[PDB]
Amino acid sequence: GSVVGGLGGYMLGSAMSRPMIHFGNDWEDRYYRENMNRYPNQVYYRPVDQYNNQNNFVHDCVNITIKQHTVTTTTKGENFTETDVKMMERVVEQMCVTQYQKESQAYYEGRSS
Repeated sequence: GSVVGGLGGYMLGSAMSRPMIHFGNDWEDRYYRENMNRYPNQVYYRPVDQYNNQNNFVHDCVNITIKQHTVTTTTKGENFTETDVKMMERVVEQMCVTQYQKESQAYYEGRSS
């Protein structure tokens, strides 16, 4: 007995490896490589055939992907900070953006949506 807050049938594409991110700080990439096993390897979005812009798509994808992890286990004792939210964001954004550039094509051969 635990319903969801009411997602509208967002779906999940693929799992892909760690994107080639470059922080220029040892402590930053060192936080990433540790928490490499904390963060998701996957991203959640509505279908490309119901979109018309990427900047909206990124915002919603980052929202929902983080939401479905943060505001899921926070209630079990998982509190994080901007450092964590920015680390996961940099991963979730880089995933979901590159994923949209891939998955749109696999969705869309003509649509013009």
